[PDB]
Amino acid sequence: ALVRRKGLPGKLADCRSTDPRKSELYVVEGDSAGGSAKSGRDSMFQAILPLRGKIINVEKARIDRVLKNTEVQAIITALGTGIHDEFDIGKLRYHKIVLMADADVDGQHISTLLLTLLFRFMRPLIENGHVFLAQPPLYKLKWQRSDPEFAYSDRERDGLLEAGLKAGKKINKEDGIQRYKGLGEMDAKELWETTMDPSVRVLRQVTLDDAAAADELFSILMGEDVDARRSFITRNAKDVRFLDV
Amino acid sequence: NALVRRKSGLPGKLADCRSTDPRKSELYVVEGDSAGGSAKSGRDSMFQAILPLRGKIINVEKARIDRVLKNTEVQAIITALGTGIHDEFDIGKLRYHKIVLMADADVDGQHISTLLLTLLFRFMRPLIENGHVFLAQPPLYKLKWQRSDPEFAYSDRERDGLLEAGLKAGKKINKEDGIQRYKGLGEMDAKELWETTMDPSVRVLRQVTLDDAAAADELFSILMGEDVDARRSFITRNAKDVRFLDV
Amino acid sequence: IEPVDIEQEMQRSYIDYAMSVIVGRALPEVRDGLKPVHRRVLYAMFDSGFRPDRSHAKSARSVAETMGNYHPHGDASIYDSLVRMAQPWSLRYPLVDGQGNFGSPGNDPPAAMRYTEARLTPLAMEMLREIDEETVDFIPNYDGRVQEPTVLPSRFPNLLANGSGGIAVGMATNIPPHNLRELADAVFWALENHDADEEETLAAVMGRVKGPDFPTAGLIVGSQGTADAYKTGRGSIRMRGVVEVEEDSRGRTSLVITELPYQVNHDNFITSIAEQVRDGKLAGISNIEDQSSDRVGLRIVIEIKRDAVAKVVINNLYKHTQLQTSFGANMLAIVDGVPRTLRLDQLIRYYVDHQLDVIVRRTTYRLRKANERAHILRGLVKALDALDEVIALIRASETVDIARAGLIELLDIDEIQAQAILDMQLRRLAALERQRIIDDLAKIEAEIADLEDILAKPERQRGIVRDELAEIVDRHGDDRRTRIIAI
Amino acid sequence: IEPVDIEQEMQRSYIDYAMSVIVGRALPEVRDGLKPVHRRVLYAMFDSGFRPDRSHAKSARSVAETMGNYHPHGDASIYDSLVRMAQPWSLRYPLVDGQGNFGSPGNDPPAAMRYTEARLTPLAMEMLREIDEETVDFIPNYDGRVQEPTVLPSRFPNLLANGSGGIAVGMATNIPPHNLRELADAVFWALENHDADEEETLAAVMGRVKGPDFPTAGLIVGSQGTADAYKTGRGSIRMRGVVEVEEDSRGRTSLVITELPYQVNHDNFITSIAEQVRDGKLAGISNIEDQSSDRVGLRIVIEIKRDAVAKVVINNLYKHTQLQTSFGANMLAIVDGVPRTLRLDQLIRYYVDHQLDVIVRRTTYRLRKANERAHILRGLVKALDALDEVIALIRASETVDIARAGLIELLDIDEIQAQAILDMQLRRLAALERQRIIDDLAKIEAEIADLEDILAKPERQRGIVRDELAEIVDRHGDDRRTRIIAI
DNA sequence: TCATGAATGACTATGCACGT
DNA sequence: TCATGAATGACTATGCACGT
Ligand SMILES: C[C@H]1COc2c(N3CCN(C)CC3)c(F)cc3c(=O)c(C(=O)O)cn1c23
Ligand SMILES: C[C@H]1COc2c(N3CCN(C)CC3)c(F)cc3c(=O)c(C(=O)O)cn1c23
Ligand SMILES: [Mg+2]
Ligand SMILES: [Mg+2]
Ligand SMILES: [Mg+2]
Ligand SMILES: [Mg+2]
Repeated sequence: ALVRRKGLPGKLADCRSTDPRKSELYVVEGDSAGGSAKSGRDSMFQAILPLRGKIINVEKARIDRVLKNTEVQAIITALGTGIHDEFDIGKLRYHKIVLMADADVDGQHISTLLLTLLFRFMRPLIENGHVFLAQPPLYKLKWQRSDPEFAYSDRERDGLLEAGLKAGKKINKEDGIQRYKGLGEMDAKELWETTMDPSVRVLRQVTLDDAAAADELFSILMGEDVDARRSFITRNAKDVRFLDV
Repeated sequence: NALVRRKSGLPGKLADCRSTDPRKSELYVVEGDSAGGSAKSGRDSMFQAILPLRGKIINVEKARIDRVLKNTEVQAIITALGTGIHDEFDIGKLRYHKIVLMADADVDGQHISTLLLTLLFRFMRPLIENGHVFLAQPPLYKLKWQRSDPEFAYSDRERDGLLEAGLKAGKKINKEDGIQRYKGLGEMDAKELWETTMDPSVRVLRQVTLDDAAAADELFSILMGEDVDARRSFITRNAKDVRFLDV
Repeated sequence: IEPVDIEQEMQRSYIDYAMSVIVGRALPEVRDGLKPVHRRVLYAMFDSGFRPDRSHAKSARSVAETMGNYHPHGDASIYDSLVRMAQPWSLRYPLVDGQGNFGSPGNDPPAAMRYTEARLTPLAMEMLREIDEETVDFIPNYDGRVQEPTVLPSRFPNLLANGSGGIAVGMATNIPPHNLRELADAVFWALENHDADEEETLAAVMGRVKGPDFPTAGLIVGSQGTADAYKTGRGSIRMRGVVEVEEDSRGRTSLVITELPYQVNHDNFITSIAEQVRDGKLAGISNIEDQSSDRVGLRIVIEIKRDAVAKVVINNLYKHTQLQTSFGANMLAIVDGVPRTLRLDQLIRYYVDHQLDVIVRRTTYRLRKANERAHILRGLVKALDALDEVIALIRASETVDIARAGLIELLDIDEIQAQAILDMQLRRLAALERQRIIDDLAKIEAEIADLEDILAKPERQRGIVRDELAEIVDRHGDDRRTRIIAI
Repeated sequence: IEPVDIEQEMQRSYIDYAMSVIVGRALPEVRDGLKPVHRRVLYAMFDSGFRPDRSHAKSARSVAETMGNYHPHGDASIYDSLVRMAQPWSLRYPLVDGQGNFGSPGNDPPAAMRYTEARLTPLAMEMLREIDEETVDFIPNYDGRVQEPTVLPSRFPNLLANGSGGIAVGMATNIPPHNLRELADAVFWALENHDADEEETLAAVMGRVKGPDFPTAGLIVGSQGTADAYKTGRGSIRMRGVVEVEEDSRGRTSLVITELPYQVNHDNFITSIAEQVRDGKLAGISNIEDQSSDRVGLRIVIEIKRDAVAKVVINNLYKHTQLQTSFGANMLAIVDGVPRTLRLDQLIRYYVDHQLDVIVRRTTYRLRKANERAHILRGLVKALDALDEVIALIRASETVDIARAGLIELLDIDEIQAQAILDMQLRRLAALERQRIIDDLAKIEAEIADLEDILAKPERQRGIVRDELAEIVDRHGDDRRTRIIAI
């Protein structure tokens, strides 16, 4: 059991449950999204840590400089665990660490930066499956008479639209389908019913299979060697669509 | 008497002049970072220094002294002027013999003027008595003639006058671009500020005079003091006749 | 260099600031209950078409449009004002429909401009109803490029409904919000009893407006303060939140606060209790837990000790926290460009006067426009009766000026009417189309008679205000939220 | 809960970021030399009518329109982008006409959004010239509400003219600006010698584009780096400021710096000299004085000691300050959605290709519209020849549809044409107006002939680009600023 | 001494590649 | 380490009147 704040980051909106096994930390991109997330959460089990700006690349940055970064300190402090050799999973303050970023490319980038921090400083969190990725909605279908539906892809949008029209439901061609361009555009209710409500949220658990392969990929993508990264992108971007076929 | 100017122990916001002679030096106290920015660019860096003020100045009439001295903007003014305050005032250490207050023509500029004048009258009164305090009158209009040099106007009347004269003279204006109206110093560029408020050969300055000190002391306390009722009744009494003070 | 005395400068400058702040910044106009920034934002949104019949526009566009045409000030504070008009815990009847993170009743700030969208609400659409029919005076904006409204039609009593709070110079206002349905009853009575004096009117209106109705619900304790405000323009209204005592399986008791008085910050409230228990000022309290959520609303659980009485702890909370707090009513508003503290009968009366003005001016505009159409229609009918000649005339004319000048002489017609004949399409020369022109003339002449009748009878004018307002209230009126109890 | 491997996640996410930054953020499109934000700002301003034929609009309105319709990002960084496009020391040929405080070449920041106004420049109007004539592909915006252009017409070679600098992922670009008149000569040659191979074209274009032309003037020392850039797509171009030695009666000699190389901050430059003298790494310097003003421009006076040689001090400045500094050219641009390092001949050719595409598409659009206009006019002429019948027919019709259907039968007409006759005003039945319709048909048929000729002859197409560009250059072309000298 | 709310923006930190 | 330039906003302090 562990004490919650009511010696931790000022930005942290901690949970009420003192059991890490039952607790969850939502690491959120942006104060806006973090603000509404703090409101839509279940304050019993869910804590919110809003991150401001692009996270520092720990692969490139010197160790001392990383430790001066306020955002990194907030993450390390809030997780409670140490880093590197002083890592102690026993002091993990949340057994669920959900990264929640925009569906846009900068959200993807921030994800890579956070995953890099975790893999290099706090790897056991990934190995033991404490790291998750929240999948935000892309569309909100606003039916004239029926309850609104959320879609997490262009395909799901087309499907739910097709099904609803077939079922006799109707939509305005003005209000119509709201498209989310980021978590910041959502209110508290919307975030709950799409990314935080445990009965409907779409989480992806980050798994670590080959550590040596991961170590190599992290160094290529996130390291200081541009040429290696440049050639890797030109080599593999051509086939990024077909990774799951 | 000469004193060192900062060049790579004075306020960071201060864009000091080069001349080490206060008698020839001038401090422009400017409303807003934007206006101060353009002033820093359009000035004559030899004799003219710029101190941009950010936000409404603290009312020294209402606030206790300790709180006033903790206000960063007041500290900047006191430090830049070089003189002390109250009993420790020493005009010999005055770093600029011309202290020009330059605020927007709008009502908030007027408000900031009253707050600055209150600071000066209460903390550094001799600066007013010896005529070191001035008020810059910003332009209100810029007439952009199609072929002729543009003219600036400092009132609605002058606008109408210069407009009439130019048209009578055969000049012409676009009815689109036309007469630019300034809503603040921040809307002006470096050149415009120079040619209207900083160029000593064309600028319109008003020198603050102090006749009756006892009467001034009373007016300052009524308008700026903690007594609301006194202020309320004074406004309701005299606002009706504010237009006719100079008739 | 011109000399100027410090006394002249100080007096002139401060009076200029004070007066503009009083009349043109901090205090509401009595007729629509709006400050300049509110009015300019709403009109900017309105003119831009950011209306409920279309999707929310990015809020930056509303701010920018307000800045560029009407309100010569900063984007930041203009956004703050727009945001406020969209918060259901700030405005009893929101004028802005916000989409996104607009903050909370606590210390959670609203999202930045970039993240939020916004449009006018249906009630705000009633603020601006028929503003384009010369129902209000317009004046040139800050640079004369465009026109802006001096006041809005305000087809519901917005000042009393949404209230207003403002710090000016030498004075300040603090008008609480009220229940629209109760206000309507007051207006309805004022319309029926249009001859009643102030003494009677105040008695009637006070019977119908039972007291302020806050968006945050809660409680009003006592009736004196409310009565004071309505009779004096000044009064202290005691507010309370709602507390419900809950018992536990162990037998422990806890206090659950689900509502707080108007304008009490939820987070400051919790923090205040927490700070008042650590220093030793609210003993009997065992634990403070905020069980609030977006789904259950406000829910502050105060577990008390076994040797503690619930009402004793509740009374202590009333004493030492804003669980009980007073609303300092000061009914100050601008009337005809002058700040004035007003009785409730005056606030209603002045609003009713504004409505009658709107209806008469609207009728005048519609009457003028109807006559213009009729005038032109009459011209067209003259052409149809002599259509063979009219066409032959235009054809045989070398120019259109020759054809026009000829038409005036031919049919004894104005130049405007003759111009209409020239602008006439071959479409309208069809049999049924010729007939519609005739019928339209008949239609409009009936409309003109109706309009003339309205202007001649103050009774109908009042009837229109009543019926139109009644329609608005039936559609957008809601239940009372703040419960009124006795001592 | 679905499982995902970290390698899969990292690779997909980072590649997606890298590719979007590369293609859709940091790097310029080769055809118009614009990044997405530039293109969207300019088009937003254009569509809003913020053009040189009207007064400057508040810059917030440009930001908001860009933000709300095209560019789904923050107001702050969009304003920064708009501002930069208005600074004469940043862009060799500014695309934004700024009104107010837009900063300085030193550390003086631009005024906030609220204080500034902005509109498109005449040259930016050439970027957008005839964009509404289907000259470029449009796509739906970020929410499908409206259309935006994928690329601008760019009727002057903007990429080479204004240059471009951008940091992407795995790569970066750094294209310097160039003198418009020199670029035009290269384009003119490319048009004349349209069949010339790459070797010849590169030689020709390199002869006409003598080197970069920076808005900040200054000097280019040597020719190797310039040659490398045009031949390789990469090259190091050594820049220098301008120094003028002045002597004072009795006093010492002083160095007056009146120009600095491209992208050297005036204040950082002065500070660098000052800090390298205090510590003592630039002996011979006695005093540093910034005599700069809005009226004399840059003027940094460096008084040197009496036992110091001016040329020695100047070389020391070249070595240890940015008085001499290199421009690291890397001619990287997006070509058909792919990043590519390009030779100067490729950059010109690709631009010329774009211009020809624009002219052909414009001609096609105008031909289609001309045919539509002619088609309807033919209908009108048929009506005039049988004018007596046209009127009589319409009269006897119960509807307009019966009148329409008859016209088809009467004159052998389309449904579109008959509708046009129906929509015709009696105005046009006057003699001169009937003649105007005839002559208008004749004019369009002549225009159609011209248009058809253009599409059939590549010679004319190239001729149009030449003549139109030549007109632009004659009007908006200026003298070279950066002086090119030998070693 | 704190809250109100309509007025008067610079500073703070990262990603990313490349050259000093 | 620093500049470049588009990308990812909260915090900071006064005026002003009034009531706890
Ligand atoms: C991402 C948001 C919030 O974080 C930001 C900054 N912080 C980053 C880390 N913080 C510890 C302190 C500073 C910052 F210095 C600048 C900006 C900024 O310019 C900006 C914009 O739209 O232009 C938007 N943001 C910024
Ligand atoms: C007047 C400008 C510049 O000065 C300002 C502040 N300073 C006050 C005293 N300074 C020592 C440091 C901070 C401030 F704290 C807030 C604002 C602000 O919110 C704002 C706006 O448009 O909303 C505009 N300004 C502000
Ligand atoms: Mg985003
Ligand atoms: Mg101003
Ligand atoms: Mg603010
Ligand atoms: Mg920024």
